[PDB]
Amino acid sequence: FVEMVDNLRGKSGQGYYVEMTVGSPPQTLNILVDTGSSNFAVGAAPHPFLHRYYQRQLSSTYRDLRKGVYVPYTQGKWEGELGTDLVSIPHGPNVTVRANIAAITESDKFFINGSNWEGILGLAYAEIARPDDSLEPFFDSLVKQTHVPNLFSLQLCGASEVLASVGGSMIIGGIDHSLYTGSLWYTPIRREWYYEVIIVRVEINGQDLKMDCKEYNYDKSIVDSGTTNLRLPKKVFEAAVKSIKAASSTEKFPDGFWLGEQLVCWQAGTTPWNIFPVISLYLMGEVTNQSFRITILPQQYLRPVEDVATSQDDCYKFAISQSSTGTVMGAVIMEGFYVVFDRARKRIGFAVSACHVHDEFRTAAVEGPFVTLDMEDCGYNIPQTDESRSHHHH
Ligand SMILES: O=C(O[C@H]1CCS(=O)(=O)c2ccc(Br)cc21)[C@H]1C[C@]2(CN1)C(=O)Nc1ccccc12
Repeated sequence: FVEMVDNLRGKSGQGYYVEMTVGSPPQTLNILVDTGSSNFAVGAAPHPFLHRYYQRQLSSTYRDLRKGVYVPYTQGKWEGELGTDLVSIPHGPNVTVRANIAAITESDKFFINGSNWEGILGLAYAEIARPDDSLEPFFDSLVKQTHVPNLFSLQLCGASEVLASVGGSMIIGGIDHSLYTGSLWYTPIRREWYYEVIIVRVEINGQDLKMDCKEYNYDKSIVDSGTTNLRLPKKVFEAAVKSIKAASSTEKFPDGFWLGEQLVCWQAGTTPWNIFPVISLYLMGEVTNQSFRITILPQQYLRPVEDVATSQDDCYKFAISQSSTGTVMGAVIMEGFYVVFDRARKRIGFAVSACHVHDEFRTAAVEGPFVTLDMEDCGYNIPQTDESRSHHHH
C-alpha cells in the first residue's frame, strides 16, 4: 500500500484531491475526494477557476451516453453531459476502469479559486447518485471490473501569501497498519446512501451535553471528506458553543469567531490550547448497548490561518458550524484519525492517525467500549415525502 501513501494534496479548507487520468490517451486531472456524493464529475469546459479541464474530443475511448446531469448542493451547483471513459488512479491500484463520467459544462459556486482540483470523486452509494441510482458510481465500477476488495480508507493530515498545504492518503482495497496506532473501532453504516453513522452521546470536557441522542442525528449524521468543518444541527451547535465558551471563559472572543466569520490571534507559539475543551463523539458500536468515543482536540476544531498582515501571530478559525442537513463529520474530525470505509462489511472504522496534530498534554483518542443499558434508538426517520414515495427500484 506504500504507492498509495501520500497520494492526497490540497490547500487548508479547500479539500483533499487525488490525481486521476481520464481517457485514451490519459488526460491528467486533480480530483476532490468526496464521501458525501456518488458522482464522478469533471470540468469539461472553460471556467475562470479551472487551470485545465477534460476534453472528450481527444479520447479514442470516450462514449457519449446522450443524457444530461444537474447536481445542486446546498453550497454549489454543477451540470453536464454524461458518458463513460477509461479512468485510472496513477498513485492508486494498478488498474484501468471503464467508468461513468459527468462532463461539467456549466457550474455555480462549485470550483474553488486555487483549490487545485478540476473534479469530484463521489465515493458514497448509488442511492444518492444523479440523475438516479442506476448510474453506477466509480467505486462500484472499480470493484465490479477488478479484484479490488470492497473497502477504502482515508488518512487526512492537517498542516503566508497562499493557504497552507495539506497531505494525506487514500488507500483503495485495504487497511495500512502503519497509518494508525491503537485499536480500530467500528460503527455500523446505518443505511447505504451517504456514509451514515449514529452518534449516541456528545461531551465537552467530560460534560455530557445531556440532549436526546436523536438530536445528534437530526436529520442525519454523515462522514464527509469534502466538508472542512464539523457541522452540527442548530440545537446541538448552540449547546456545543454554550459549553466551549464556558470552558474558554478566561479569554473573551467576538461573536464573529463562533460564527466562523473571524480569526483570533496569539503571539507565535503562545496559543493556550489548554483553555480549550475536547469534544468526544460517542458512536454506536458494532454490538448493541456498546459504543466508542472519538475524541477531538482544539488543534482540530480551530483551523490555523496565517494572515499576510498578522504574520507574527498564530491566527485561528473556529471550524465547528451550523447545519440544516444534519451532523457532518468533515476534515476537522477526520484529520485526527484513520477512517476505514468497510463497504464489504457495511461499517466505518476509526483509529488514531499516525499523522494527527497534538500537544504534550492531550491526544486525539479512539476509546471503547462504553455500555448503556436500555438505550433508545438515536437514529432519526426522515419524513417520507410524496416525491420519495413515488420512486421505483427493480
Ligand atoms: O456532502 C456533500 O453533498 C451533500 C450536501 C448536502 S445536500 O443535501 O445539498 C446534497 C445533495 C445531493 C448530494 Br449527491 C450530496 C449532497 C458533498 C458535496 C459538497 C460537500 N460534500 C457540498 O455540499 N458542496 C460542495 C462543493 C464542492 C465540492 C464538494 C461539495
